[PDB]
Amino acid sequence: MRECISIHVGQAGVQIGNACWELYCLEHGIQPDGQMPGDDSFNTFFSETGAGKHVPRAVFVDLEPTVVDEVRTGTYRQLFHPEQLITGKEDAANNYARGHYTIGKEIVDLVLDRIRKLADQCTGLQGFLIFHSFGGGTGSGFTSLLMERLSVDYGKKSKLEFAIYPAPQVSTAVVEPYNSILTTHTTLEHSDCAFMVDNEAIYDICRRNLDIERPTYTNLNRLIGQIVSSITASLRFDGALNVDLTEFQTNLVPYPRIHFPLVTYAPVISAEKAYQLSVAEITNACFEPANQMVKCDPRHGKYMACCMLYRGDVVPKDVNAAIATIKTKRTIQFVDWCPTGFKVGINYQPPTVVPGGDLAKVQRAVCMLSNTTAIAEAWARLDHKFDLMYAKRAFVHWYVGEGMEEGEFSEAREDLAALEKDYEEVGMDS
Amino acid sequence: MRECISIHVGQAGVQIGNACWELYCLEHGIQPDGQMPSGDDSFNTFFSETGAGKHVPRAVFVDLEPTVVDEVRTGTYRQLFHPEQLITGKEDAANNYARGHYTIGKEIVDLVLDRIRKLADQCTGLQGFLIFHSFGGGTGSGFTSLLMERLSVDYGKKSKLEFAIYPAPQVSTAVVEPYNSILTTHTTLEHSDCAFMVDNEAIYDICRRNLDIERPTYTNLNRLIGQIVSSITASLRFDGALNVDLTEFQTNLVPYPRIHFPLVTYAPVISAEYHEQLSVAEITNACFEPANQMVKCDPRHGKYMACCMLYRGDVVPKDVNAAIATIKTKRTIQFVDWCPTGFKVGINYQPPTVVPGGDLAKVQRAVCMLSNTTAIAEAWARLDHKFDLMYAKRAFVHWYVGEGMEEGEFSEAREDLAALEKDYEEVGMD
Amino acid sequence: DMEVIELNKATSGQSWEVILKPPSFDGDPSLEEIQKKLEAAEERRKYQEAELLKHLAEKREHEREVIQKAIEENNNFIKMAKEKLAQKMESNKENREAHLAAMLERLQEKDKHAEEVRKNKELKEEASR
Amino acid sequence: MREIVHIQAGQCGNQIGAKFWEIISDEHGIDATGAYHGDSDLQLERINVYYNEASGGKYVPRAVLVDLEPGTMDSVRSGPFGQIFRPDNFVFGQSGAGNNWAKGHYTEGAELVDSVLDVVRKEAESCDCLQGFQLTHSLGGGTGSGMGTLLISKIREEYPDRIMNTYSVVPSPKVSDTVVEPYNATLSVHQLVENTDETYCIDNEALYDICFRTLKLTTPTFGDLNHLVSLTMSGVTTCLRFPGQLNADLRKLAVNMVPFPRLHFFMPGFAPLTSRGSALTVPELTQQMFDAKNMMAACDPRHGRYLTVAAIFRGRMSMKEVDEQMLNIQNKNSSYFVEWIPNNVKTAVCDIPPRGLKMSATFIGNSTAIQELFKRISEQFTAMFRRKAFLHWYTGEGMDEMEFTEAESNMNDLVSEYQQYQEATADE
Amino acid sequence: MREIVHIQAGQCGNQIGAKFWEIISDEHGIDATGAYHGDSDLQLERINVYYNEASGGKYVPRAVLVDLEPGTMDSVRSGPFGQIFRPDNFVFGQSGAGNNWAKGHYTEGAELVDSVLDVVRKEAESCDCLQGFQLTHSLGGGTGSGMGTLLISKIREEYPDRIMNTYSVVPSPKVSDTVVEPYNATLSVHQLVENTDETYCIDNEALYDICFRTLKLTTPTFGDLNHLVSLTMSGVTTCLRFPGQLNADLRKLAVNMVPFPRLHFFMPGFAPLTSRGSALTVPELTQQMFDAKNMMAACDPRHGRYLTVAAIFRGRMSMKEVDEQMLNIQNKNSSYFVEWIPNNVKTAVCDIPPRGLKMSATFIGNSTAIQELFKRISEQFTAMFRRKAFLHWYTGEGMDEMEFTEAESNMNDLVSEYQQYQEATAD
Ligand SMILES: Nc1nc2c(ncn2[C@@H]2O[C@H](COP(=O)(O)OP(=O)(O)OP(=O)(O)O)[C@@H](O)[C@H]2O)c(=O)[nH]1
Ligand SMILES: Nc1nc2c(ncn2[C@@H]2O[C@H](COP(=O)(O)OP(=O)(O)OP(=O)(O)O)[C@@H](O)[C@H]2O)c(=O)[nH]1
Ligand SMILES: Nc1nc2c(ncn2[C@@H]2O[C@H](COP(=O)(O)OP(=O)(O)O)[C@@H](O)[C@H]2O)c(=O)[nH]1
Ligand SMILES: Nc1nc2c(ncn2[C@@H]2O[C@H](COP(=O)(O)OP(=O)(O)O)[C@@H](O)[C@H]2O)c(=O)[nH]1
Ligand SMILES: [Mg+2]
Ligand SMILES: [Mg+2]
Repeated sequence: MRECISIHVGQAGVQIGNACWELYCLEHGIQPDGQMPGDDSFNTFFSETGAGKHVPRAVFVDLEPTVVDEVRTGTYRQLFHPEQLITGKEDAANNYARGHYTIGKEIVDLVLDRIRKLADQCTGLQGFLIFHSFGGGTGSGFTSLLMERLSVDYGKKSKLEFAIYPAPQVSTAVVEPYNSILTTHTTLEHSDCAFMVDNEAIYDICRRNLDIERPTYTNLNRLIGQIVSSITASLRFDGALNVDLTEFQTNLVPYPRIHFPLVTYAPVISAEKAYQLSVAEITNACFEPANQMVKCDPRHGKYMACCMLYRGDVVPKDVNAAIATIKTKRTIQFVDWCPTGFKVGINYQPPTVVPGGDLAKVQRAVCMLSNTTAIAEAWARLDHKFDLMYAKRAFVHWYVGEGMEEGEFSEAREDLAALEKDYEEVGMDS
Repeated sequence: MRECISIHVGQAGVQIGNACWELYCLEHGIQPDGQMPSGDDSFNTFFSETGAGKHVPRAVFVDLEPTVVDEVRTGTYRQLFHPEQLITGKEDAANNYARGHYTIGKEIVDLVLDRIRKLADQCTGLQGFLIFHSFGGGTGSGFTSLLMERLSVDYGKKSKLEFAIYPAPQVSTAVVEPYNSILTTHTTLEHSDCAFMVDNEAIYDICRRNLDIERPTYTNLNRLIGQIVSSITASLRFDGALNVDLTEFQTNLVPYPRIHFPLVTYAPVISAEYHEQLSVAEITNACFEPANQMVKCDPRHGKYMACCMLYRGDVVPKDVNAAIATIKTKRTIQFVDWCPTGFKVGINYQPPTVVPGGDLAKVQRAVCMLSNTTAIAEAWARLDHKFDLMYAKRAFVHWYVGEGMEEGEFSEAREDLAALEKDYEEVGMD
Repeated sequence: DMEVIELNKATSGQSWEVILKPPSFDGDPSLEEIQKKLEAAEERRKYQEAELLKHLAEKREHEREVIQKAIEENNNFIKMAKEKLAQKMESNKENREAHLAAMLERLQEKDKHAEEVRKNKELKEEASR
Repeated sequence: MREIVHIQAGQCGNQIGAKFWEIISDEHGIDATGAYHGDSDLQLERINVYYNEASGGKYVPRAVLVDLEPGTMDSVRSGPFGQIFRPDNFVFGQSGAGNNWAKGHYTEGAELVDSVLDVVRKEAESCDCLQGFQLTHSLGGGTGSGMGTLLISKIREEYPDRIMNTYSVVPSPKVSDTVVEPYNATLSVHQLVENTDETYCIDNEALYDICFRTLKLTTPTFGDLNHLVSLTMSGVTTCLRFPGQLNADLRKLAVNMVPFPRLHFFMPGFAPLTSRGSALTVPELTQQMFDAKNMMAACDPRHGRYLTVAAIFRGRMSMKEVDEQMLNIQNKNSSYFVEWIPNNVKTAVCDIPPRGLKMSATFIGNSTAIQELFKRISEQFTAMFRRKAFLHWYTGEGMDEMEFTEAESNMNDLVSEYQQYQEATADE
Repeated sequence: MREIVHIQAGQCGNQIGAKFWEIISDEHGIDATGAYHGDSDLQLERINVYYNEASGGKYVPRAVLVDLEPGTMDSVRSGPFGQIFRPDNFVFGQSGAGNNWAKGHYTEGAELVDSVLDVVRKEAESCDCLQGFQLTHSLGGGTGSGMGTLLISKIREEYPDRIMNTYSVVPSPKVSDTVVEPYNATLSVHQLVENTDETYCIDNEALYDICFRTLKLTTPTFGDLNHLVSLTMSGVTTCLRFPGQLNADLRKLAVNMVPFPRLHFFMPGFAPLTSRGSALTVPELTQQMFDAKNMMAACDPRHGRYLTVAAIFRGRMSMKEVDEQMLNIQNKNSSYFVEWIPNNVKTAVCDIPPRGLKMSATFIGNSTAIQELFKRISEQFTAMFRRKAFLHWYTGEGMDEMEFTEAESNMNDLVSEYQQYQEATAD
């Protein structure tokens, strides 16, 4: 029934997967060994064995074994069967060309075989959720290669991403703007919807809202897990209003290339303090830049679609009143070709927090997914960094040495230039 | 023996038949079970007799739907009729002449003709048929015209008389009744020998004015109609002297085959709730008053071609002649130049009978005037105008066309009623 | 001024004519036809029912064609994605092997030069003094 | 003309359908288990129009409940009268329609449509005299709109001589779920113009405005909207389920209401307007016939002319007073009725008032002002279609852009035909 | 990317190589017998990057010790940690290279090179996931320069897909053994430009100046110079040897550091500067990044621009304070970083300080100012080459004069390429 297969690629994808699957287990009452002492919608994300064991419909892939080895030997080592934790020997060395060609081609058939075995256990596969960074050699190059192979084996079956946008505060490589442009170009026609998460935005939310001086990946990933869990709560639970993979796509994507919704989340409260926000308060917080997962200014753009995903002690009457006050906000502008841009989903299950984490337990929370032309600001920042380096052909020899041609860089950059123009044209009045 | 077979078609025809046969039973001393504890033997023209001493109406009740006739099959008079003379289909004509004539009627017409032939086979001197129906209903209009056509083929030298309900908006069931009326008049014109039209608005107003009934129901209207029908058929069911056979109706009232619509006037109509008995002069004067007519029209705007006075009860010829002499003295009573100015008078000694517990009072003397006047063309003009308003736009025509009817039939039927209007005008010239 | 004329007298009735003034001026269907008309109406009703069903049959065909069209577009997408990826993986393979061959040929040329240097040292040494 | 087969499709179709069954069950004295515990003979006289008689005294709705998703079926089963429905009449898929007319009409809907037809066929074959079908659905979503219109044409093919009647919920930005509502609604109107005999236009724009403006509900919910729909549906079906002379069946109603085949979209009116958490004379009830505030379609009856009207009065009231007031309302408002359809207003009085009321009036109007509803959908449609926004979700299902242009043209022709009859005079 | 194979060639290469092995053994808690007697788990986490695990719990350096003369190898065997090395990994000749690049590269070196490849192949083939090779050697003598560059091209031929890394000691007239040092250094730079992925320029001119000027050692010895080299090598390999996110392997470091294939010569920086017989604050440590006095290559970082920098802080200090100080140092000195390589400075903090210190900072800089080092070698080279002085020392070994003109051109082109990127604007 309505299954979703999760694919976690590279260090970022795998570490965010650790946080997401830990949280899903807590939300569904699944112990680290796969046992659970009725809703039953969690079956979209967990298969079941004859012994009553619940297993994630997920594959964890990395070209180096170190990060996945922590899963294999950690608290949740019995949750996943060994065959769904796939690793090679040598990583992509922050190089898209090694992820896509040199190193990735050695492990791609094995990964596809494991996804085929997970798909064979689905009676109504909705599609794939792919978690990865834009910056790493595996997250960029192996994801692009995998997306292309998934289009060959599954055609148009839905493929949605959770992609980590690079930030210098926690950046691992100088060439991340190259890895991001190449992966966006290759992946554009194969992806149906991509939820970008800017590491600088999550870093600043951790410092500001949670009082964490120097946030680590553990702090960032637990907050990301909370957002991912909110986006997938409508699929893993059956609440007052549900939204599946298909409904996300239909309401958020007006044109195939315009598939990058802005994610906003509220409330983010520190475990300390000891001080509940109303539906109107958390709804108003969704249109404040400080709560966005991507740094950009929605006032410099126009909304084409807004999807509200509520969870916890939330009643439809209180949501409609909150959206009605949002509709009367002159500073929140919609494109003239959009008569109505609001898709609401409500789940009864309050946001669960990891015991000993940084987040406080709240009675109600909301995740807004909005298609705003303001997200083109993130592409512009990335494209500018690409141009500064590419004008000198700096670091290009690393990609060329792996069989890549300079023409692929020009094509990928020209494709992102067309994407920037597409956001400009789509935001224009009729 | 001068047997008459009655044919009650559709809801109006059947419900008026219930009222007529209830009244005939009361007038002849026939109980609801068909028994009569026994005047004269002339009641045999309307009732046959079975081996068990029961008296059975020479009648067929037909409807394209079973609901109305089912009340006859299970009601007070269920033993009066044999089941084979109560004929119903399953689905009605939905207020559509084309449906009753061309689609549905066509499948039950042979069964009805078979039953009529079985009643005719029991007659030694069959006079003809008395057909009760509405102009407005799909069965009353479409099935009646279809039946009249076959009756002309099977019984060429037999008289056919109608008691037809002219539509009134106060109790109207359909917007298309003017279409059904013109269509059925056109197809029935050459097959009918004499038709006594009853305008529901005239009877509705007599019930409100004369009987103090705020909102008259079909039960109130039909009991009044039953009195008029009984007055006209009295000389066939009793040993009377005027309108002794059915052919005498056309001889006394119809000088031209197309102008066969006599105006019926009746008096007195008094409420069951002390009153001094009305004299012969009083009830005769009431004969010349538009408020007592069965059809709304102005006899002053026309000319008489024939007048038949049917007195009933305590009435002496001397008083009738004195009453007619005073009327000629104060009133014009214009006759057409080819017919003589005068009256054919009949006195039936049998007293007026009323249903016990009905709305009408028992009176000592009553009179029914049947006059062929050109003023009845006003009723056709009102109907033709409503037809024209709708037909100019082809409103509702698709319902008839969808049943196999052609638009040309609407033009032909309307052209035939335009010729009928001109006939009344030419006949009333000098 | 009224001429009365007796007409009939019977058990429960009596009739006569009263004349006020004399007048101013002295003085086939067939079963076949019916059946023909009813059958012609039935054929028009059956003809419009058949036209309606003919149009609904055309809608069913269109429905099958749109399902087929979506299937064919998904198949063309698969075919194109497959050959674009086979072309990209093979071009990259040729390029990576060309760069690797060129850099090994440079190292091999250094070895040829080294044995040529060794040969000159050998003729300078011994074939002297 | 005895039995009606009811079908409810998608979320909206199933919510207003469950509410219809609960109001008419209360009026007919039928409890949640299908047992009759009333005290009037009028309640059972025509019970078989909507209910079958099952083993031992129980009555079961002749209803088929349809969706491409199970959640809606579960919520109806769990609802107050959920157990009254025949369990095997719940037909549902697992995938959903993704708010997409094309998925409901051609892809997922086509995969479930034969399972639905097998259940409605079983109900139909069991009928002594099937009148036709009544469908409740929305036009703005995927299942009710796409699959509901697919079901209509399939049912038209197998039952061409039966009446096809719909209660169609028109979308509004004031109560909106998805961005592609104007597309789904235009594609459905194209289907309804060609394949239904009678369609009641239930406008969410009008229902929202009644709750906000008249009922003073600052934040109306679907419960508040569906309370007006359930009273309206009880009112419009009155003559089908109680003894009476006028419009007693679906075909006699269509013959009285539909002068031109395409002009079969009705504007329902209702008085009094009430909220779920709690007066009225005959002259007051008759006045509401021309009140835009009492219309369930967001059109002003004074902006056009009535081609035909069915007026239904319920409760203990004088038939004489109703007759006098209905004549006065027509004579005083002669400019709002076409003069070339004489006696185009038919009135009926029923002793049984709707649930929760003592007196009511319901108007089934065939007004040329309904073109305002179609123009509103059309302007929202062109604003999106002009930029081809969201078109890939429909063309990705195998549809051609030509279907959109055709549906848009047919709907604009419908507007232009209402305008033609609105301006027509008796003297051509 | 786990194991590194270390090779040390010639006198200089073996002296700095022995010192590298004793500093990192102390930091990893490994005694002279290869036994682990540490205390921290971070010490053993990545111990296999540099050490093999031999019979019993002992760790043996994956090091090959090479020389054309036996003396330095005997002194290495006799030195502190001499017994830790695998005895069969000592590969030595008897003749020597007479401080002549040609003898090491073509004559004596070519006769010993297959014995060396025997031993490095055994080490490399035993690796689960070989990163590549690191060579310590001088550029001014014969064995380290000539045979060391010969070994690089032979090892490259057999392992073309592995990273080749060097710690190359540049000669200076301030501590000179031979008049021909400019020739040996130019012939080696020509080889390094074409065959290494990363080269750390350890300048004896800079080492001598730190000892003389800052440490006040009137007459510095190799022991004094080598103490600075051992602290620098401990600092630059910190991210290869301890758990961490940044530049954790030779290839990720090269991808972050090398924007143009030829510009792979690094200027190492270190703070604090100490003698063998001698804690700074975070702001003090970050300032030394632009201090010519703290550079291990005799170049002023303010004379050029940094293409890329890896900054490594060691000891117990606030990561927040390091982050704030590193941002301030680049915002206040924006003109010394190329604007067309965004976010070109990557910082790492390690809890374990180098041996003998409580807090330290190491800078791996890819600076255009390194052209001052190459210009200095080039001016010395041309002053000799213009008169063909000592040329019969190289032509006597079979060399042609053309190799000199080619090496000189290649090195001057390298200078001209650093100058080109130094002047380039974002525009
Ligand atoms: N939010 C978040 N970002 C991460 C995490 N790990 C790495 N990143 C980011 O991802 C980028 C580096 O890519 P990685 O995912 O580590 O690399 P990889 O996919 O493993 O690729 P290779 O190691 O080159 O084979 C940088 O922008 C990091 O800041 C993590 O756990 N959480
Ligand atoms: N006087 C009188 N008129 C009636 C009665 N019943 C119906 N009518 C009138 O007849 C017309 C409607 O035709 P009906 O006779 O009911 O219809 P039908 O012949 O059964 O035809 P379908 O129902 O269409 O098949 C309207 O003008 C009614 O007012 C009745 O009992 N008495
Ligand atoms: N009146 C009313 N409108 C509803 C209800 N539920 C949804 N809608 C409307 O129906 C449309 C969405 O269609 P929906 O029936 O939910 O989708 P489906 O399941 O794909 O048929 C929008 O116009 C909603 O405003 C309801 O219970 N009542
Ligand atoms: N820093 C440093 N430089 C050295 C050392 N030994 C020799 N040198 C330098 O290395 C060069 C001579 O090369 P050397 O290694 O002794 O000759 P090889 O045995 O032929 O490689 C000159 O520049 C010396 O100053 C040492 O231990 N440390
Ligand atoms: Mg990695
Ligand atoms: Mg009838």
